[PDB]
Amino acid sequence: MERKRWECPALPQGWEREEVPRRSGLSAGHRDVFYYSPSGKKFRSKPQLARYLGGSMDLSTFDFRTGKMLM
DNA sequence: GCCAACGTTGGC
DNA sequence: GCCAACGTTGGC
Repeated sequence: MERKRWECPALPQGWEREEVPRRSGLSAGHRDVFYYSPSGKKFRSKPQLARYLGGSMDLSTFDFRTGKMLM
């Protein structure tokens, strides 16, 4: 239950991935996953991410929750 | 007025 | 029953 954020190598240069554990309520302990662009914009779902990156790379096998390409 | 934080819901 | 995707809002 600590927040983690650094470079995601499945994405282009300067994109970062973050995990935030929820501290309270019914879903306490669940880890939300976010991505940050080089410009600092925050993404919270894959369709949202694919609107930015989907032109400039293939995202069909990118697993948003794990941050890796499924092979 | 935003947005981090948690809940709701549809699709499987 | 699970969870991807996002709706909603208290606290700022």
